[PDB]
Amino acid sequence: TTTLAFRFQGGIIVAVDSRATAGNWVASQTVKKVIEINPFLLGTMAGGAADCQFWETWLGSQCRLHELREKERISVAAASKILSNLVYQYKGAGLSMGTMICGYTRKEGPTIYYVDSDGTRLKGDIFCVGSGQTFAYGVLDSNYKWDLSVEDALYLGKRSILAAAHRDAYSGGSVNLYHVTEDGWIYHGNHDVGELFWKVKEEEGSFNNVIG
Amino acid sequence: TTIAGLVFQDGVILGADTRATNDSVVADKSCEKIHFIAPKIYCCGAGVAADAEAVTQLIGSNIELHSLYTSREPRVVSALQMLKQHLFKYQGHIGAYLIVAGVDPTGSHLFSIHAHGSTDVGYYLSLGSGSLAAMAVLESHWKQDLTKEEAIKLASDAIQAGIWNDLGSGSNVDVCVMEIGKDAEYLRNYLTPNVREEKQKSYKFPRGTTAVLKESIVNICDIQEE
Amino acid sequence: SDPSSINGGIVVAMTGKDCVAIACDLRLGSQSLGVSNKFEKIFHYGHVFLGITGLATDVTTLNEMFRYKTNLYKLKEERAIEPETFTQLVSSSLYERRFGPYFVGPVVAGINSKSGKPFIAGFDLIGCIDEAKDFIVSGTASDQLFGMCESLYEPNLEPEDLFETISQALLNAADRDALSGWGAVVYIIKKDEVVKRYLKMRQD
Amino acid sequence: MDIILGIRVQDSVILASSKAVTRGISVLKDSDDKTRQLSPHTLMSFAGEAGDTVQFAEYIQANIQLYSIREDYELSPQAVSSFVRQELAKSIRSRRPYQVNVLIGGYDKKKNKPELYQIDYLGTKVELPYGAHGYSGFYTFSLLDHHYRPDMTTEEGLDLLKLCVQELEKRMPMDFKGVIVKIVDKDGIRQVDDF
Amino acid sequence: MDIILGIRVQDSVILASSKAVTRGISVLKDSDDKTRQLSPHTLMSFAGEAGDTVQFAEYIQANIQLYSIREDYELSPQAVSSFVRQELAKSIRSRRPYQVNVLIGGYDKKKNKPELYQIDYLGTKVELPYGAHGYSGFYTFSLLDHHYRPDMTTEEGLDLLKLCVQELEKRMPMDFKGVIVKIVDKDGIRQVDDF
Amino acid sequence: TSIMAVTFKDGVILGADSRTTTGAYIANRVTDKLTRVHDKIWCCRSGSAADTQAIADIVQYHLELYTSQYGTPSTETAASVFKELCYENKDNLTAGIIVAGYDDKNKGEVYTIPLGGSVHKLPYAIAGSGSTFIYGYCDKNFRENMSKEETVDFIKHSLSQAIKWDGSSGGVIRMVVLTAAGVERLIFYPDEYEQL
Amino acid sequence: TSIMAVTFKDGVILGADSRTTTGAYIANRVTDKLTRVHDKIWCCRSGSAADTQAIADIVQYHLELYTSQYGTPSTETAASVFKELCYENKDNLTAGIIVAGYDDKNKGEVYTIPLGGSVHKLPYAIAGSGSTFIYGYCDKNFRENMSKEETVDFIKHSLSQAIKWDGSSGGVIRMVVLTAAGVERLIFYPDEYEQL
Amino acid sequence: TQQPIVTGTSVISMKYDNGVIIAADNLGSYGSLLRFNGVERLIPVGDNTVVGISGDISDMQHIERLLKDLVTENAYDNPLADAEEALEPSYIFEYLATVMYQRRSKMNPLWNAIIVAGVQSNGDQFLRYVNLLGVTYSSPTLATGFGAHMANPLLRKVVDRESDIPKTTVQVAEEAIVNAMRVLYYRDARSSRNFSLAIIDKNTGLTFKKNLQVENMKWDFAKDIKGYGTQKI
Amino acid sequence: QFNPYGDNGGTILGIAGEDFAVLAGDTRNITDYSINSRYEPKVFDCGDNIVMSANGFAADGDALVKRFKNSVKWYHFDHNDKKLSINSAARNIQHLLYGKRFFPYYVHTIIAGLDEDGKGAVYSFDPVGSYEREQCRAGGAAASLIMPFLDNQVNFKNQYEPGTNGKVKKPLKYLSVEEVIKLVRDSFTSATERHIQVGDGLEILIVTKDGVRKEFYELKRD
Ligand SMILES: *[C@@H](CS(C)(=O)=O)[C@H](Cc1ccc(CN)cc1)NC(=O)[C@@H](NC(=O)[C@H](CC(C)C)NC(=O)[C@@H](Cc1ccccc1)N=[N+]=[N-])[C@@H](C)O
Ligand SMILES: *[C@@H](CS(C)(=O)=O)[C@H](Cc1ccc(CN)cc1)NC(=O)[C@@H](NC(=O)[C@H](CC(C)C)NC(=O)[C@@H](Cc1ccccc1)N=[N+]=[N-])[C@@H](C)O
Ligand SMILES: [Mg+2]
Ligand SMILES: [Mg+2]
Ligand SMILES: [Mg+2]
Ligand SMILES: [Mg+2]
Repeated sequence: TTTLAFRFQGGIIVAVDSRATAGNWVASQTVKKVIEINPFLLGTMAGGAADCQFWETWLGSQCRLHELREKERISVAAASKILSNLVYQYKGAGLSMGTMICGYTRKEGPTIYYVDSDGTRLKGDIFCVGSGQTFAYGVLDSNYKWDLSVEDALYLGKRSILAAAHRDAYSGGSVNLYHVTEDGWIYHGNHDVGELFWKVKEEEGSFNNVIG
Repeated sequence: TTIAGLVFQDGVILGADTRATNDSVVADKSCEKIHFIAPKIYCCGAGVAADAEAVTQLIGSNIELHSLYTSREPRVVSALQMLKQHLFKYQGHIGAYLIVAGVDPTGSHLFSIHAHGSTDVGYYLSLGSGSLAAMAVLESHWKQDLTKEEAIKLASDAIQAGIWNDLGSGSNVDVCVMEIGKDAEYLRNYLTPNVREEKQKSYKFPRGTTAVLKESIVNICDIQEE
Repeated sequence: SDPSSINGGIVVAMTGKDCVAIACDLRLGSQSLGVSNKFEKIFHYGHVFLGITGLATDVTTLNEMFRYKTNLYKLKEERAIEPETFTQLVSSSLYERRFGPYFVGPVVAGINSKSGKPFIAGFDLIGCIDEAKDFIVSGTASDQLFGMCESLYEPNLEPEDLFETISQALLNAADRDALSGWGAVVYIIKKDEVVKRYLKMRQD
Repeated sequence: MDIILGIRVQDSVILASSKAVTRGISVLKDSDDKTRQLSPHTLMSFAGEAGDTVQFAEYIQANIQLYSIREDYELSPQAVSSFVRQELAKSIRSRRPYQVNVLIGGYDKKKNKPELYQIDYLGTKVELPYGAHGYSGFYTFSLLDHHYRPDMTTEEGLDLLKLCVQELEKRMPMDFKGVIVKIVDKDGIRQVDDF
Repeated sequence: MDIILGIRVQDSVILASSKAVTRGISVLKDSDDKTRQLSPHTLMSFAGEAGDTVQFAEYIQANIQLYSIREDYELSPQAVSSFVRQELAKSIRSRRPYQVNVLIGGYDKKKNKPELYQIDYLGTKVELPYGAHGYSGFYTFSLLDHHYRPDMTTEEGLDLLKLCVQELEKRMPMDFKGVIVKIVDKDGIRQVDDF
Repeated sequence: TSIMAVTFKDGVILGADSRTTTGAYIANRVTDKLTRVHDKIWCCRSGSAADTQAIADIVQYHLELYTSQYGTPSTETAASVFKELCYENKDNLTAGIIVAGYDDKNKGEVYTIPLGGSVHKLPYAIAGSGSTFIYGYCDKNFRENMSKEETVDFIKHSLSQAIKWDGSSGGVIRMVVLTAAGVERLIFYPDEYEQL
Repeated sequence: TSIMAVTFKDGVILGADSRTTTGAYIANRVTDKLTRVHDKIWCCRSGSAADTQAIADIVQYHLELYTSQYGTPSTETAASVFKELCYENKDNLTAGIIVAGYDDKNKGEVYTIPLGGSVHKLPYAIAGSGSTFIYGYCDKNFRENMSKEETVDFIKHSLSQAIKWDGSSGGVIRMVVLTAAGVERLIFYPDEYEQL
Repeated sequence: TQQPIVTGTSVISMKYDNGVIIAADNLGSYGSLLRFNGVERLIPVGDNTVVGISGDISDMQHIERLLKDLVTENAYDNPLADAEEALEPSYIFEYLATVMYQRRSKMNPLWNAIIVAGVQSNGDQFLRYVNLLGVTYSSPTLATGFGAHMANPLLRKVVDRESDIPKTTVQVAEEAIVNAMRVLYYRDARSSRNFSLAIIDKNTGLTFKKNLQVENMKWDFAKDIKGYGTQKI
Repeated sequence: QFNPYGDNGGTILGIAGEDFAVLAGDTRNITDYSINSRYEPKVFDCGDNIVMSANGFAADGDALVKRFKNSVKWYHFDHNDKKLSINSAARNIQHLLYGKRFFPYYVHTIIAGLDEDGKGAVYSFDPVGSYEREQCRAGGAAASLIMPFLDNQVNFKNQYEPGTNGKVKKPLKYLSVEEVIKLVRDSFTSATERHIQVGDGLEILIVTKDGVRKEFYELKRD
């Protein structure tokens, strides 16, 4: 599991891998680790598959109830805090979640909140979560600037997940990309690592450690 | 594993299934659990497979050297005594459970040996995870003065009981018949009740299906020479 | 903690018509961290091939040990060791470390130079021999390989067909194991020619 | 000991090794050299349990230096790494094993090639274009996967190494007090005094 | 959370708190403010177990802010610290205690005096001229014992605090990514943006 | 296991059940627990079968070598050799052995050697898991200088009760009679002893 | 502890030793383990003294309240109340109780309630640590429809052996006779029963 | 959570052409002590069902009372209690299976293995197993404890699959059960010679046989067995 | 200590076709090395053209299926006999499973049916209710043996067009019901050979627009 989200000039990039494991058994290569809470809100999933999927789906219901009651879109801060206050009630029971709540609102601008199952809630510009986080951080921190093109930022997020997919045994399958703007989130496709890796190797001239 | 031994009119017979396992997976569908010690002394093995194999081979080797030294046919009690003293020494850490049977100048014999070095004498015995299934059959049908034809039937039935009802046991039935005044006859794949059925499809691929990065010839010979 | 699944990797061997095939992945890791994508697990001593999965320090140590022993064998016997004899040598050498064993899953493959008979064998970490007509599997994705082999395999395959079968058995098994993959090698072995092929596979 | 990196470029091997020595609560030293010269063209960096690291390094150093005097000849990096691996592989089944991981960077004067070997405390040897031990690799391998080329110069190798150290200084929790960097090439071993 | 310091000088209280947030392997953030304003002249810094720290701080903040609206009056630092102590002392015999240590720095507008309270997760309260939680005090108290005077200016208090942070940056193993410093005086709370 | 040795006028009788269990499974229902270390020195074995067999085999070896050099050993001598093995290896053994033998000088003698490796010379002895249930019965019904037929009945009735209550005991009741006349083996089947 | 209840022609007799131990120390050498839950329904207690006293006190309360409403309870009813407490609180109790009583309709009845909280109606019952040593003796010597004098001798001889072999048992043998004639207490001292 | 104290061993059973047979010995063991020799572990419910129980005897006695109470409760306001609204084997089983699974789910199980044998209204054979975990299964032969390991192999030689049921008569089925009980007496250290057997037939109804004994026992070969290896005398 | 869980073995397999779906499972039920039953149905028709199996600990599996069947019944009562769609069934099963998050159902659950466009659908759940729609899924003891084979034969993984070097993948196709059943039968025959807990019989439930049909095949009984 490698998930990442970073803020830049043109909004937020969100990229995740698509692998789920039971120990060393690769259960799936086609898992969805991004939940579309609404047209302006995204949640990323790391840790327990069930815990994330259940509570982030529940979060979407709570975000919907907010906009029915208040006639207004829920803030990223408020949405992230509903989830963080929930997991905090369950603290010690053994929930396992590492998550990022990413969205745009007019009052906040583009915002990313890291939330996890031991109750931590952090606002920030860059986050990587999961067993492959360190690998993603390596690529991301080196080529990160505030003012990337949307095209370059989408590539960096994709490339950072690829880097982790390669090195981290528990990350892989495919890369799912999102871009969050003023107008909402936009899906930028599912990219199979088995085809992407070779494509990137040839075009970029990277991965010289590999027999190709 | 289902191994068994029983005596009949002028001999002793051993039986064994042919399944080797690693926890829940079947490693081998045709393995020989009836080990050779001497020409007319055989050993059914259960427990740790390497241990049962190693301990029978070692005692078989020492029995051969003893036989040469003494100019005599080896006795089953010698194999028994040597096996138990070895196993006792290691305090069960060699996890071999054995049924030893054979013919010698004293007569026909049938013993069992446990991993800690205890031995039993019996007219019919069974060991391994299928021992209870086998012993149920042996307790129902064994009698004194069995003919060879009845003995092979009963032994194979006892092993079959284990094959069908025990998950640890399976595949085929091996038998070894040791009769007085005759060559021991070893009957591997005596029964074959578990042949795999013909498959629905052939999964043979079109050639070039697999993507290949490099090819090279391996030099396996000594010295390419001038 | 479990030594046989720290480094990861797999070996599979198959028989065909007047040929054998042995294949392995190329990964070496420290649990989740991938370290090397060039760690070959198949070695050869004359015409006898040995694949070894398990703890990588023991894979290397045993290769060096069997090179040592087969070199001395050849000097004294004045001929290369045969697969049937080498199988017994592997078993002997593993069992002598019964109470402090090497954490490995060896696989012997080769053609007997005199009889021309294809031969494969597998072992547990303490030397119990599994001599198979059809195929042998080993490593962290052994369950996956058992499933692939048991359905894909048919007897008496020609060398170039057998290559496709063993390759597809390895590749699809490796892709369902976190600790295997990162490249693969397949040896096709005939009585007096051996072809080695590196496979293109997904690098995650 | 914490971070040890290695990178093999066109004509040299570069080893970077952290300076901090921490015993529990306090940082006792911030200028520790976690390396020994085994022969004029072979350098070994090391990290692991306190005491065992230096004891092992110096023991290897003495044996290689003894070989050099006896034969009036420098062992190849490959031969040294095989010797080191066997000592660790012997160690792991001892009463008390050496808990030491090493990188061996050497220039093979016969083949005119730099060579980098990574060996862990179990005796697990691998030849690599770039290597690390412990948690360092989790951050640095993804960078090196991206930026590495086999035909890089020594200056390009040092710039790529600065990028690795910056990433470690950003994302690792422990203050490892910077790195001592050493280059191994055809002319021998030298220390980059400003890094 | 790692290092939180406090120093009470002549006419103000200065709280310094580390910026790092580390979850195991990685440093997730390097700009974290480990403090909440409880009232206009009372600041509480905090450190302890993840989640519990902020949950507790914000819970105290809400209660003090509720008191302020109800009575149209600011509670004294002493009163706030006694409230906080009781909440922690109640907590320690709960099903799941708050693992949070705090410093409360406040300016008492009635007495015209700065006040620094140190309270640990058990509910152990002490008024001090200078205080710390966790391993910070092991390094910093000996300095403050040497250099502290009660009549120091705020600028002298900040220089003395730089000397504390430099010592921590030299001798502590963890990279705590520097400190956010805040001053509490008669005019309220302000952040020193360059430190 | 239920085992006993009883001295009487003409000599001594050893008695035992025939059940060997691995937990609740009966591994052998026709075990012979009465084992010969010398012509007229026998023993009853209880505890680990491996341990008691290993000991008995060593004692038989020692007494065979004793006989070659010094002539027939006393029952006391046999008990001493059993003791020496049991006591010196007490940390690695689970053996409870009753030694019984016939001299012409000393007549019938019984020695019991429990877990610790102590020796106790007694008129009769009982041991094994099933012995707990017959302490009362045996104490009330034992007399010194019984006849052969009385001693066979005493053992048969005793072990019948031990078998009845102990799950670890069962099968046939084997006995071995040791007198000047020689060595007699007796067997008694369930249909005989259960109806007592 | 050695306790037993034995039905006979005229009714039932309960018997017990008088020893209470804390480890190897004898805390009380003259304990009364025969306890009254109703006029002619008594019980013998074994296991935790606290637990068996607490249970017996509750049963006595229930049967007193039963008697006020519905008249004299049956022995079966008393056993059922004991069972209900023992079974429902099996996780927190260590109680092994024998219930014995005399009706005129049913005559002498004995119910045993072991650790689990099961009930077993029997002609006679034995329990406590010292009972293991007399299973053999009691099975061989018990007859149905014995006289009072025979049943007193049977209990006296039985508990004498239990006391002899069990360290946890000892002291005086107390007995309580339950017949149509009434309730008779008997006591037997060491100098009487040891020489049996 | 508890541990079983007084216990009952194997219950064995099988289907035959017109009904079902079930059997169980009369012993209540107290560990290795063969404490209670008169314990009935087959408990009939009406004239169409027999519930055979192994495991903890105090929990068995509780279940026995639940079934007795179930018959009472079914009779309440039920004019067809002895006809169309009588208790079926399937009803009795599903009740027990519900209880067993509920009790395990509160971490306080009834420490038993239960086989419900009977014949339904339409003449169909009913035979189903349930245990302390609430695990349930049906098969032409069923057995608990040691019976699973020793009786099933013997009974499966008579009825190996569903199609063998119509071919199996009551004499052949009872013979197989009685032989299996002898085998268990030879080999189970916590078994007894005395047992009860129940036949539930769709034509002849419920036949309950008490005080049966294992007979025709082979012990004679024991006399020739001497020592543990080398001993001749 | 009392252990509330057990392992009854078995293996199950769901495959989604173009206008159909299959859910297969072996009929063997085991504990440790004993066979409990050679024919104990594991795959159930739940109504509304949905088939379900919960493989693992059979008591938890039976409980879950029983609760879902009841959930279908109450969905009809509460929502005017509306057909429970396969996607709605799946979400309902997540909540059933997650309700016992801190005392889980020890089962791997698979359901099969048709989606609201008439296309074949398979859904698969972990023990605590994480789920995913899949084209292909094996669960239980021999899932590790069967899944790689299905990756290769159903989804055509690692298979390339011959002569294209290795740059055109074998194109994805829907399989016919006859082809799927051949792959199901060969998967279970293979799994029976190498896994001791798999055998006795194979029961396949096929779901089409016409309804739920059954097929049974013998497997090796050793
Ligand atoms: C990677 C997270 S990691 C290993 O920490 O880097 C992924 C992320 C992820 C996020 C969302 C989703 C949504 N479907 C999937 C994956 N997480 C995992 O792979 C976790 N895996 C699980 O939770 C798996 C999931 C199944 C589908 C393989 N399940 C289990 O690990 C256990 C659950 C279980 C619960 C009770 C009793 C027994 C088992 N089971 N199984 N089988 C991560 C934990 O690996
Ligand atoms: C049945 C034994 S049972 C199930 O206990 O009744 C068979 C008996 C047997 C005897 C001999 C031979 C061949 N000569 C085959 C079978 N035993 C087994 O199948 C054993 N299997 C093993 O021992 C396997 C064998 C390998 C070849 C699959 N080895 C292991 O399972 C373990 C062995 C091991 C044990 C202790 C320490 C290290 C290793 N290993 N691995 N890896 C029986 C164990 O199942
Ligand atoms: Mg990977
Ligand atoms: Mg892989
Ligand atoms: Mg008995
Ligand atoms: Mg099978």
